[PDB]
Amino acid sequence: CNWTGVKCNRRGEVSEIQLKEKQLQGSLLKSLTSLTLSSLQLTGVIPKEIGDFTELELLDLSDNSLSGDIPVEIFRLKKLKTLSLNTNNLEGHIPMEIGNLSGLVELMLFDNKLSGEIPRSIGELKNLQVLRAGGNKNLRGELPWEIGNCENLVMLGLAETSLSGKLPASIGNLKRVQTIAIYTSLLSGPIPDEIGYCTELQNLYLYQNSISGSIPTTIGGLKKLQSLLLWQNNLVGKIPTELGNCPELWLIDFSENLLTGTIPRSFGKLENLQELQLSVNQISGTIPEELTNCTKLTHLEIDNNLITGEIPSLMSNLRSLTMFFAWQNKLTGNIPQSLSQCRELQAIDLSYNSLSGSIPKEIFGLRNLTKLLLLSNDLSGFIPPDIGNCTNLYRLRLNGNRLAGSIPSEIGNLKNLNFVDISENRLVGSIPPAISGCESLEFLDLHTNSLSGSLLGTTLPKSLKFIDFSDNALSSTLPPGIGLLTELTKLNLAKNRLSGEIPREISTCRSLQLLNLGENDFSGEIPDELGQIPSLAISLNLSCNRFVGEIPSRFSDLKNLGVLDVSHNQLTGNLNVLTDLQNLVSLNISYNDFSGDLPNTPFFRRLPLSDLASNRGLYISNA
Amino acid sequence: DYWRAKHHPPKNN
Ligand SMILES: *[C@@H]1O[C@H](CO)[C@@H](O[C@@H]2O[C@H](CO)[C@@H](O)[C@H](O)[C@H]2NC(C)=O)[C@H](O)[C@H]1NC(C)=O
Ligand SMILES: *[C@@H]1O[C@H](CO)[C@@H](O)[C@H](O)[C@H]1NC(C)=O
Ligand SMILES: *[C@@H]1O[C@H](CO)[C@@H](O)[C@H](O)[C@H]1NC(C)=O
Repeated sequence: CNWTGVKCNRRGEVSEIQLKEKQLQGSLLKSLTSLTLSSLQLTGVIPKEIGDFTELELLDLSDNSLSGDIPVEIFRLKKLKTLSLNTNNLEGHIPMEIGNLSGLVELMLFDNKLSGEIPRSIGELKNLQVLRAGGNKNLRGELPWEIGNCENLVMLGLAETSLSGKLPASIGNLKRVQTIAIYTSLLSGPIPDEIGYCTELQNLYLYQNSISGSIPTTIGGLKKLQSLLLWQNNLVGKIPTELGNCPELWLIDFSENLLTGTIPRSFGKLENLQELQLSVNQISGTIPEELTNCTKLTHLEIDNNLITGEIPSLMSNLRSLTMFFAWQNKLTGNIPQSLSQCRELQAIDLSYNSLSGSIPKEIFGLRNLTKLLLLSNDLSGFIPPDIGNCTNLYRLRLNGNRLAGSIPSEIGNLKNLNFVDISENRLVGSIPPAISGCESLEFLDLHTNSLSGSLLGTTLPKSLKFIDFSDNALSSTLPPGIGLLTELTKLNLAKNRLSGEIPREISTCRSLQLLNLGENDFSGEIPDELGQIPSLAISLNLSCNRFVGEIPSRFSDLKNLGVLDVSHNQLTGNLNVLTDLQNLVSLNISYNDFSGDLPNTPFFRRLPLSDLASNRGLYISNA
Repeated sequence: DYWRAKHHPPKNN
């Protein structure tokens, strides 16, 4: 009568039942109109007696655990307008008799276990507005031609299904359709030109299919188009110039296709464009200056293409740009200082180009720039002192250039700087003490430079994890202060001029996985405390030095060490201390003064006879 | 549940 969830007619008969989110279990009045049992965690099949309520205009079974078929009897309900079966375990085909529900408007099948094809019957439903069957992995076959007959369709989505083949030319008859969502599916073949007949189309999402052919020109005649996602297909040919005729277009994603040709000039006419992703294609030509007319661009990603020429200075007119990725192209010329006029830039990646000249200091005045990636170019000149103005810098990669001069002290003003790679450059001088001021610094890669001078523990921040100073001119002694970095994981000092002993303070680096001291002037005796780091796992490289004395007994403790190179030293005595490392994989003992017999165990038998031949007395004794 | 519409994820170095 009046209780909670019940509604009645004017003649006094129960007309409605609504139950939402009550936490139940299990399975489940001929005047009924609306029936909602939803979010009740119900189970079992849908009883086929549902087809007995003839006045039902709404059936919502959504957000349950229901299983089995969608009973054919459900389609006996001739007055049904909404059918909501989504978010269940429902299996089987969508029955042909679905074409019988003459006045269906809403049809929600999404997120189920459904299979088979979509019935040619859907064409009969001429009041159908919304069809969403997506998220059924096994829904297969071609979208039927008859879909063209549902002329009230405003929304179609079939996403994450096995729907395949090519979209039918019939689609051009849906003159009211607004969103088409069929993505992460099996679609192949070309987008039909007839799609340009969908005059109300706003959102077209075809991404992650096998779609082939070229983007049809006809798409330019769609005046209501806002978002176009065609990323990750097989698309071929040139970007249609006519795309620049859709005034309302704010998002274009063509990434990861086979596109060629040029970025079209007509794009300047798109006054609403906020996001352009062309990443991973074959696009040639230069970035057209008219693109700088797109006042609203936040995201520009043109990376992994064939683009040539210079980055235009009129870039300064994009005052909303937060993201610029051109990496892996043929770009040449200077990086324009005018790029510093886009004050919102969060991320710049120009890596893998031919850019040359100085890095303009103005770019370091950006207060929001978190990522600056210029690696692998022809850049040169100094790192500007202005680097310290760039307050939010997080990840900085300058590596693989010609940069000269010394690392400016003002880098120490950057408190958010996490990761810095300046490797492969011409940098000179000392590592500046002020870098101690980068309190967030985790990764530091200076390798393959002309750096020199000494090395102080006071010079480095204790939050360091990865250090690579290799292939430089560094000298004097490894500072005892090295013991203060307790977080240090990989440490690579190789191919330098370093000398003296290994300071025993090394033992207090409790996290150290990798230590490369190779190709230096280190001398004396490998300290016992070097055994004292059980975290040493990945590799320990002491080779090409002047070390003497024996392998300290404590090396029996490094039970995790996979790779050990002591080669090319003056080391003496035998290998017995090593016989017990079962995790030792690679051992290079060659070019030393070792003598004595190795056991015949398979590991020592593995060692190349030529490695034994460069020592004093080493041989395999048979037990 | 199937994923909502997304753009191509951006990749940086
Ligand atoms: C980085 O900060 C410095 C220091 O405030 C800026 O340098 C000054 O710029 C003003 C004019 O803008 C001059 O009046 C001062 O003489 C300069 N001071 C010093 C100490 O050089 C610098 O221009 C900023 N850099 C960037 C790229 O924005
Ligand atoms: C150890 O260092 C030397 C000298 O730099 C190097 O050439 C060798 O490859 C390194 N050993 C291993 C295992 O990589
Ligand atoms: C020692 O041997 C290992 C394993 O064969 C090798 O990778 C390394 O380069 C060698 N080291 C030197 C100094 O040649």
